[PDB]
Amino acid sequence: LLDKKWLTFALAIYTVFYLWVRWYEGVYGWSAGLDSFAPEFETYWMNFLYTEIVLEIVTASILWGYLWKTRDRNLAALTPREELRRNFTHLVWLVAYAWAIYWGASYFTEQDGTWHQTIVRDTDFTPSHIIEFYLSYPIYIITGFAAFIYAKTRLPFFAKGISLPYLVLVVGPFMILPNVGLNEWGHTFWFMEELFVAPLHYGFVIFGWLALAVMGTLTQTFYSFAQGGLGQSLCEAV
Amino acid sequence: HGEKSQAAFMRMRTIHWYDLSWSKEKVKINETVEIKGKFHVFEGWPETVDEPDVAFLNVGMPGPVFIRKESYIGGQLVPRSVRLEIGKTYDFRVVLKARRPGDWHVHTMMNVQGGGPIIGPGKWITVEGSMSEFRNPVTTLTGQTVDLENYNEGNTYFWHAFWFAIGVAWIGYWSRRPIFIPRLLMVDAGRADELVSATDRKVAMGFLAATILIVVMAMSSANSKYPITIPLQAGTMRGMKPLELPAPTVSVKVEDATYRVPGRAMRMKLTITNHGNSPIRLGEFYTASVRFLDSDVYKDTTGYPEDLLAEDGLSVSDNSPLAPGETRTVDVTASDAAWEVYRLSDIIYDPDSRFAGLLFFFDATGNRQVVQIDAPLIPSFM
Amino acid sequence: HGEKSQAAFMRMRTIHWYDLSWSKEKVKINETVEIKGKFHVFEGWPETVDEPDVAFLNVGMPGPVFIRKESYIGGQLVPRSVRLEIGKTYDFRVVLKARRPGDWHVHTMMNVQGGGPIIGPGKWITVEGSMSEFRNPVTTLTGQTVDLENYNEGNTYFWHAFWFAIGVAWIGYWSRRPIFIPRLLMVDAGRADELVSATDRKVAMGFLAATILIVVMAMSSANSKYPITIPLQAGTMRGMKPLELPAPTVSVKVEDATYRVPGRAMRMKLTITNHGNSPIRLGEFYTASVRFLDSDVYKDTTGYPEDLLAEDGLSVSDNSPLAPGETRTVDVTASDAAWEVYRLSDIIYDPDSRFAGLLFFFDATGNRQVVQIDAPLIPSFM
Repeated sequence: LLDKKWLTFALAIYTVFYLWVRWYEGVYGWSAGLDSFAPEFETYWMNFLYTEIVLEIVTASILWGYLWKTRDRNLAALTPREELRRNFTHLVWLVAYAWAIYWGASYFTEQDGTWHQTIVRDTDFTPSHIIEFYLSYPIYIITGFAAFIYAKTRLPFFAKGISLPYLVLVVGPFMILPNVGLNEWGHTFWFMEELFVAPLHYGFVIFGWLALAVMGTLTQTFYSFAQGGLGQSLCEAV
Repeated sequence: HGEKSQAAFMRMRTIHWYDLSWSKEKVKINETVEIKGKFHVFEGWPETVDEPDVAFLNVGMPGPVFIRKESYIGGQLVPRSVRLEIGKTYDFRVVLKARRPGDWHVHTMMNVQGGGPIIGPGKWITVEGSMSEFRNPVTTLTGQTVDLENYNEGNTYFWHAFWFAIGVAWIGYWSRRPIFIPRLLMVDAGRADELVSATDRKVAMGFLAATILIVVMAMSSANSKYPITIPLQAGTMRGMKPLELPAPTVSVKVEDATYRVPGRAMRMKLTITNHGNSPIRLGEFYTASVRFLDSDVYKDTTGYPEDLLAEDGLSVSDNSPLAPGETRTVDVTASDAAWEVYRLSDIIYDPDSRFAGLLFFFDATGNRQVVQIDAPLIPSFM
Repeated sequence: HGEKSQAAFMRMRTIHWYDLSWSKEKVKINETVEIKGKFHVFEGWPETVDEPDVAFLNVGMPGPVFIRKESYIGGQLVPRSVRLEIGKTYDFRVVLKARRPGDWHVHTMMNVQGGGPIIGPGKWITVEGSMSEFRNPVTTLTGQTVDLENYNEGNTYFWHAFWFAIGVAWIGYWSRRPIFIPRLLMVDAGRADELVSATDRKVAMGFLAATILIVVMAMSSANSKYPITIPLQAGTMRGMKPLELPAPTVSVKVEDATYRVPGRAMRMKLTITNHGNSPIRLGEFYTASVRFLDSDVYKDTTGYPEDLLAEDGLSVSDNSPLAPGETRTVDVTASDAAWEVYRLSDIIYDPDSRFAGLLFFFDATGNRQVVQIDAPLIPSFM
């Protein structure tokens, strides 16, 4: 009844997973992860890559696949009682997104930042690259989409047309593929050194600012709460 | 670590490191290890690399597993960037204090301005002990002696916490009240402005005045303690003293130089011609940190990294003494797994198939002549 | 004026001016005053200053209180920019004609390309007379001799007035009528186009044709008188003849060099070592236009600016003759109010605490050796 600790899943699922990761690199950062031309890299680190990409395509196909088919067809008439329960679960999806972004855009990002300072890169595939770009980012993008779709398929208001701020919020993440990938790409001609002030990194900054579309998304979410028959009891009682 | 993946010809024709030496192979926390040697900036410096107008003498390690206590190019201490001059040879000396227990592959590298860390040979050095043992003491011109490991740590923390707390305090004050869906709607139908009132705007300026106040108080309080302070010292050191080398007595001419496709060896046809007056033999070809020796002629004692030293890697078609006045053409082959391991073989992907090295010649009584060669290096597949 | 506020180390390590001389201290309108001297571009030129690839030999005064009749670096007249070469020493000669009565502090300065006017010492020179006396005659390759003070003045004026008047004439023609609030409203409700008609659009093209006409008439009329004309001559002069200096016979080594915080003096510990063959003594340290002398050893006669000459500013711990072959370490102190007045003391705010000067040594029969020193200069507060 109402909004459960199905939420506690959402918070701990990343926390545990990513804390296992931080341990995992923590021990193989040094050991295998230093010299990429050693065969212990092609097993502890490269295989890790292929594993995750595959797992991501799959879970993405399953996760989006699931929700799009369990899209509520008879949305036209379902109670305000559930138009709340659902609105709340949607908010859990957003907490999961925001948490997922934290890890990607703050944690593993500025971590890679430190890593560059301490070893000259042997590949575009350092440990922290395997984790920052090809694990961390796909995850928060998948979470992103999930939420979007949940809202579109589960709640009226959001079922009517496309939310521009919500589209920007989930597509910005996805556009950071080359944006953050041009980091090392762009910086190679004029200056190969990974200077974060270089124009090559400006795409990451622009796509990072698309996270501010969360403000427009939350405004629309709270308007979906008010349309669903809420915000009138205690609001008027105030 | 980090060479290998970088362009093989960049590595051949950028900086040549030789007469490298390391005072110890195993060292206790807080102990010193001293790296010495020489480096030559190659006359045919690559276009893609800004000339070293502003270069920096760095150290190639996994972070501060050692701290650099001192560094010297020529006689001079080099904490800044420095202007090195193409063609010239210099002697450097890095002095490292050990800080983190472990096995470190320490390199000596150049921070070569516009594009490139120019990484020298790396040698494995082992630190034994506890990081908790490490001290980094420094005495100021101000009287006090401090430990750089922890100096000013608590201060940093305080001021960040304090300000952080105040940030929280501010959002905290507003968040005693409900935050979103009521305040949103109030703004909507009808006016807001019931949302904020007196008991609010007094606190607003409370904060505002309190903040400016604490900043200025704090600042001129920080000025009261610590009244003697300088700006960050910076700026490229010019006038680096280069090494005065005697004109070499041997001259060599590189006619064709080839490498086998899937291979581990580079052949070159040299005309060595011995001016000056003592029968000379060829003892080493140094190329990209990789050193190839004729052990019939020369033997490393400096403990040069084992993966880069090819003990009898270098074979000369005729390495008998070359008499003074005499001049001969000889076929030379530098061969060793290191050629594939450090990817000099990856020259086949480079846009400029030209190599560059140092040859070392030795006379009868064992004093040496260094000539430098460079030439196009051509693949052979069939 | 304008040094003093500029970075103390820039001023120390950029251009050294010495053997300065000024032919007169007081001068009548239309009279000449000639500045001579030498300057060395410091080998350790600062990074923040584009090398003098394109520099200009200027004069430091309040406008054309003098006009520069001639300027010479090496033998050559230098009206353009010129390429000076780091490390080299040159002799210059500026020749000034007086134009405005008064007291002028004239400096000799370098226009040093990418960031910086490099201002030399300034000397006070007095002009007596009337500006109405000044002439600046010049004879053309065209026959005529003109006065640059007023040449082409009336012409300039005419053409500006004429065109200006026509601009007025045009607004004038339209402003016989009412300008705003009726014309605005007419456009508004209903159409405009009653506002402009025939008697108007004839004048419009009257003006338009008249203008093109007068321009082209005027131009090929200006081409008829003045048929011989060149383009602005411009472009950096290369190949500046530097001065051929004999290798110095003394060599010095700067071990530590310090200055007191609130102070007026810089100490340095030099190892002077006298190669060449006559007992030598130290007579001057020149630093940033400021000249410090041991008057037991040397006396300025050139009338060097009084605020920059420290008559016995320089004291050597032992300034007895240094015998040939002998070599000694000595403590030297350059001391004078000028150190605080010209703000060399403002080195404490600079990001590069390194100084640079010229030392001048004199043998028994009074012929001199110039060595240049530079080194880090370190503060002491306690």
